[PDB]
Amino acid sequence: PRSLKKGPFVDAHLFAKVEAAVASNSRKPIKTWSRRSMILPDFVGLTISVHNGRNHVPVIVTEHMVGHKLGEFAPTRTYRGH
Amino acid sequence: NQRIRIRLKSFDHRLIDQSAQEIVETAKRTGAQVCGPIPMPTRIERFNVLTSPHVNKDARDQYEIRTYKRLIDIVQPTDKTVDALMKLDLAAGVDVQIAL
Amino acid sequence: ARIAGVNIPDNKHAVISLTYIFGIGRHTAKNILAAVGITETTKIRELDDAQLDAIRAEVAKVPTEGDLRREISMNIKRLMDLGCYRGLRHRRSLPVRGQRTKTNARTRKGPRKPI
Amino acid sequence: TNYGTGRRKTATARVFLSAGTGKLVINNRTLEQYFGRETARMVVRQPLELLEATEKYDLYITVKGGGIGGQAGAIRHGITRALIAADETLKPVLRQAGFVTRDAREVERKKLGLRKARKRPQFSKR
Amino acid sequence: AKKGMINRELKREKTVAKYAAKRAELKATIANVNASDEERFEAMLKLQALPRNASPVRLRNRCGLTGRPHGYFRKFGLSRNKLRDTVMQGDVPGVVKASW
Amino acid sequence: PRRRVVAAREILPDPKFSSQTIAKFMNHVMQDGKKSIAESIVYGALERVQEKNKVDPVEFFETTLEKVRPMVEVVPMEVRPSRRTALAMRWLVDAAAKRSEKTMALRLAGELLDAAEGKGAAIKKREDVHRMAEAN
RNA sequence: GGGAACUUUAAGGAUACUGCCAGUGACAAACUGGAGGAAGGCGGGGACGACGUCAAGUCAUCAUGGCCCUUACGGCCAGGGCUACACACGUGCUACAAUGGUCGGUACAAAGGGUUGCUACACAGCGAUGUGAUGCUAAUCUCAAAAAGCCGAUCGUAGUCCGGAUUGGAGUCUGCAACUCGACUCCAUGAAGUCGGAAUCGCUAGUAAUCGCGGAUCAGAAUGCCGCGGUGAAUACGUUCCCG
Repeated sequence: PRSLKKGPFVDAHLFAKVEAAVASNSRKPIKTWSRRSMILPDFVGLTISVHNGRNHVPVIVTEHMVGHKLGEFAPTRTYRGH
Repeated sequence: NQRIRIRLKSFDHRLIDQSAQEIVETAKRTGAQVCGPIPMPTRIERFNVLTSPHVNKDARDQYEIRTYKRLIDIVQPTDKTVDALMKLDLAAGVDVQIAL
Repeated sequence: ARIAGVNIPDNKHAVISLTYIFGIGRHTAKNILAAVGITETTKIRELDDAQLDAIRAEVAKVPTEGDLRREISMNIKRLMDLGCYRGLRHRRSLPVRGQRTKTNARTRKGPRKPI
Repeated sequence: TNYGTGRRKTATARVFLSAGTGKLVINNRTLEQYFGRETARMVVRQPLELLEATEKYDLYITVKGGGIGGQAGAIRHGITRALIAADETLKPVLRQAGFVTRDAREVERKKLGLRKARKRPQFSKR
Repeated sequence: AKKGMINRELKREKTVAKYAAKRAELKATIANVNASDEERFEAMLKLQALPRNASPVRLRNRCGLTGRPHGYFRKFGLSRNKLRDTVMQGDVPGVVKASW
Repeated sequence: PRRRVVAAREILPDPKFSSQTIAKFMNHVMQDGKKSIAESIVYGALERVQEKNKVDPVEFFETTLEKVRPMVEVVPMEVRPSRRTALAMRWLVDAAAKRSEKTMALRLAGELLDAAEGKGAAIKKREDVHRMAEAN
């Protein structure tokens, strides 16, 4: 994982959108391609449409998600059996 | 105690020997004493190159390139010695470094 | 002798005997023995009661059997409920740390299943 | 007084032989300190044992390169050459013993397409 | 290789050259311990705000004649296909067939 | 080799007793080049035997080897003198392995001491080989 | 301080030719043995591939005849994939232990890499590593600890003080960024496996077997590939059988 001396990594545009919504109290989902951004405590209570390669999947952020990356909740491969 | 140190580098040991002989003769003419030439260890670099355009991993060419080094010491310089060394011509393929 | 609820062998050295408790390895065993004051080569059979309760007090300070198994189970169950990538791998019983599955996944998969 | 040089598998030994009463020193160490396995010590002592002269010489030995076996062989070769350089007439006996020959076997190079000098990767028709 | 890939490599090289000094200064500020933690965080943000092609990890070595991206040999700057042909006809100084 | 005859390789006698039998036995014992371990095992076995009975190791060993030496291999084919010693030392090596003493040197010493009296696993190995030898 | 002896470094030379002796062969070629010699009958290894074969491989290194596309089969970007997983095969690595595991002490290499690099030493940390600082453009300083080996203690045949897969938790570093999908460190966990069916592979000597070390590619990422040394065997009567 990323070294603690550097702190969590969040994309600037995603952080700007999140802080704008939280300064406001808007409710429509935030659309993003930033699968690599870490989920911060400010994200809790928001719905984010994360790209998964061909679509945007909605993710409702809860408390326990803090400390994960956004991409962990949008799987990319489709498998149902042989 | 003014000592001149000359280091010769080359990719060809015959060329480097020719240059060293020329330098030592030029110095002995002016009459300063010489030490050397001393041969330093040679460096060898090897390369493995695939010869087929697409797929034959066992068909390869092995090449190499060597770097020869010679060391020359000049003691008790004569005034003419440094000028003769500087007027000595630069042979292609041999690199000469002079330190005082 | 009974320590932490299991019977460790009595004819072995203490550092090897204490590793028979779930949640204790060689490093933890030698740490406990050094902290209490018993030599690492002393067998359990030649340990008096007082040192036995001394060891028990130290073992009380680390999660050993039921607490540790419960904690591990809770950690796995939380991932499975959350539904992240690792939770999906745990649900499908597949490698979790990025190993290949086209071949060589038999520890997670179990023995081969004929078509 | 007399000198000898020995070589065996990239090992080199310098041997100085003089007249005295049997002291032996290798790299400022005794034989038992320098060599741990006893067969190496027997290999070192073979030339003087074969001559019944182990208490009539001093040996001063330096050795460099190789392993334990190579160094023992080099020391034996150097002792043989030093003895020959002291008495010429001794050479037939040492040559009969086989100590005069310089062993020329050396590690073979790895070759392209092989795992080792000779070992070849596993082959399959199908 | 296609002409587009070569022009892409050229464009990335130009961007790396253009943003060289600012990135080094930012990294020095980051690794500076005397500056305030606010300053270090601001430098981290500025470094993350640069264009992606400014970073040198996105450069790939290509053959100087054909642009091939595999088998590079940094010493010569040529991929294996051109290296073999240039060596075997004598235009590379010091390189010979190796045997030992 | 379809044209040639290759001379048998000649090995040096051991440094301690100057016995090629002991040297060849040591080479049979050795695995993957650990001659130091092989020497330790063989010399320990001979030393233990000498402590048990004050007999010189070289003829002690060759006498026991002659006793275990078979005249016929395993279905009887006929063999050459070198093969005799080959399979004799081969069987001798195995019996000490399945013996039960703590150190291999002691195990080999026990095997030799018991084979010297005919009560050795190598001995019944030879007996079974012979029993199938009278078959044909 | 000094010496130019020895080792080494690396250029140039000498040496081996059945040359000498004893029999054979055919009255030859050749073959057998001995001396001297570092080496004796081609001393060991490498590069060098005849006339030709397979419409063998490569239009994706490159060049090129012909055919096809042209607001698209050309060009720019972000995210994903090449890493999937009921299965089958090829090539490897690590094991199943006592000729061994662990702990303490103590020896002996070769070759190769280093200035956007390698780092002595001190301090901090269990450790990956971090901070300060010194030398090196290198037979000068450094990577660097060789490992197997030897001496001593312990373990006493147990799925074990064997083995080290998988999983939980906590970290370091490279990088704009380690979710898919990096390497490494620590604590915990401790799977299969007790030598492998029919069958099948490599190797004739410093070889096989076994032990460690380096490099190209490369920000990071080798159990692969190309190299280096340490220890160091067994067996060949012969040409019926299998293959070319």
